[PDB]
Amino acid sequence: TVKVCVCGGGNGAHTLSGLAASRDGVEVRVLTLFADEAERWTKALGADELTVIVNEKDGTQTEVKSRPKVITKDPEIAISGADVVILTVPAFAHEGYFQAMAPYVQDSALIVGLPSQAGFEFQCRDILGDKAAAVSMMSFETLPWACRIKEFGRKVEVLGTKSVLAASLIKGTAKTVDPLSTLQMLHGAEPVFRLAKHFLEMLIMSYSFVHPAILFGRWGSWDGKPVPEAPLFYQGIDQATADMLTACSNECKDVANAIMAACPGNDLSDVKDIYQWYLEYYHEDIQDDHDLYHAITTNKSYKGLVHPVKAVDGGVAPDFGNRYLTEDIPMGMIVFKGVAIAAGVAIPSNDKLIMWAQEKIGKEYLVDGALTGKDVATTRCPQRYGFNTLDAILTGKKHHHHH
Ligand SMILES: NC(=O)c1ccc[n+]([C@@H]2O[C@H](COP(=O)([O-])OP(=O)(O)OC[C@H]3O[C@@H](n4cnc5c(N)ncnc54)[C@H](O)[C@@H]3O)[C@@H](O)[C@H]2O)c1
Repeated sequence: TVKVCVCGGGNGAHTLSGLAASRDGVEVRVLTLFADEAERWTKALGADELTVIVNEKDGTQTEVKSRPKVITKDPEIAISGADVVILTVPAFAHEGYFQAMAPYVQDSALIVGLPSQAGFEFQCRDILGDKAAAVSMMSFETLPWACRIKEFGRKVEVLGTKSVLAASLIKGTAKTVDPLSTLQMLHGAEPVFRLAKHFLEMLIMSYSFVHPAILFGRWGSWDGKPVPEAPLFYQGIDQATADMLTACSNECKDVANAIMAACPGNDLSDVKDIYQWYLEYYHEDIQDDHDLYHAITTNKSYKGLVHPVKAVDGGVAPDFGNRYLTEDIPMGMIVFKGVAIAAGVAIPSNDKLIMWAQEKIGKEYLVDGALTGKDVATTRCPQRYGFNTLDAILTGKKHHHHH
């Protein structure tokens, strides 16, 4: 019997729990720490089965029904004896789960982020301590499905599923269950999983600069006058915004080349141009592909998507404060900046977007080119935990002097 613990209670947690518990020879436990969310789930389900509805390529639908072993808020019941532990939640909630699992997790456990976002490995090392050198750490690029809850604790719907997906791995001293084949078994036929070359490859290929750049391109020098309706979002960019994206992508390459030269034996060669990425994955949907401006604006998958807005005098105005900036900056752009400082590489285009975005949400992280901001302790940069060198970033070990 393979024992699995799922952490969370949203769209992603509903889908994963239902599919995994339907497999022969698997036992599933659910843990959530958001007030009394676990008691609410148990009461709504009762004696019935959980249902997952899957939309197929034909136009037909398939139903899956199962029942988990236990749903609780107690970490002693959920974590003890588990072979795999998987986190599927927004990034600001990760700190709480690492603290709760610490006294109960076994040496041979496999810890997975689905999705991890940026700074996942640094945080795990700080909280678990010496134990972090025994276990293994696995990080995925994004969520496997597009999904939404229909009825709390009872029903969830899958709108689509990716064809392929990739993940990185750091191995410890203890022997675990095989990472690639075990994860494939839980999900089914699709998506087909593969392994990436390095964990720092996965970190920077996040392209954290994308959404902040699109918002800056349209509202950067706004005078304060309203518009008739909500304008297009990806398909509404200008040539100047396209040149901004190219410059930020070039800076990602400069950082990767500097690490390989200073620390031989670390393979970061699969880090690529953003223009190369678009043509490899979106080829069937693009009408005209001769440059980056035409590749984005003529993409069929971006049809009809608009900016977030709100009602004002004589029209509409941009609505800030959702999650485009509150997650992508402290859990993304700021982490990349910390790595660049340690390598000694300047990044002027990335710096400009950071200073503008932090002011719009009322926070402070970067001051005069240094990480000394008022809210610096709420980020995931390596310097926050005391990892100040490239050797410390790679291994997790700190240097000591001798008299
Ligand atoms: N759902 C999708 O179609 C989709 C697609 C691609 C990527 N993603 C990404 O995957 C991640 C997870 O997606 P999701 O839709 O499952 O998230 P979600 O919004 O549905 O998750 C909500 C859950 O998070 C926890 N939570 C929320 N606020 C909390 C707080 N104040 N304190 C403590 N816990 C709190 C609760 O347990 C809650 O049930 C997100 O980062 C999202 O951007 C989602």
